[PDB]
Amino acid sequence: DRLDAALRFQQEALNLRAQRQEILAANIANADTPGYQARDIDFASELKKVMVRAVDLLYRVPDQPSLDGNTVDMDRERTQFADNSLKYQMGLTVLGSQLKGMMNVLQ
Amino acid sequence: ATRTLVTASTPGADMTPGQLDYTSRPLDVALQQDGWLVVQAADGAEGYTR
Repeated sequence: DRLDAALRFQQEALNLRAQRQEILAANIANADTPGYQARDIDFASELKKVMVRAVDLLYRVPDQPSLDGNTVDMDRERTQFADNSLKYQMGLTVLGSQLKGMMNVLQ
Repeated sequence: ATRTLVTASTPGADMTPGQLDYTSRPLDVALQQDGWLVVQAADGAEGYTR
């Protein structure tokens, strides 16, 4: 509702970034266990669904086989983790700027 | 498919006959190219040796 929805868009984006960060950290910590499949969430589609709304995570394609059945690749996971952290901080900065502007309007 | 593990493996054996020396003992025998003396193994089933 007005202020609520305008802030809610960025709040939901930030929450989705946090959940994706949690999934990435989980599948990085679990990177040395046989029989594990790397998981991730389609951020753009998930955010679009939530904006007009319990996340539907999906598997990640392997790039080179391993006998033990592990599909998590450390370099790709690290790059994705860094990208997600930067996106999270960017969203935090945008949200903080909007809130600070809204507060300063009342002064 | 890039990773290609390597595992050691041993085929049966090499059947080249070894060098034999003459000790003149009355009951020391040496086989032919593909000979085999049959003995009774511990379990009972027959086995082959040289």
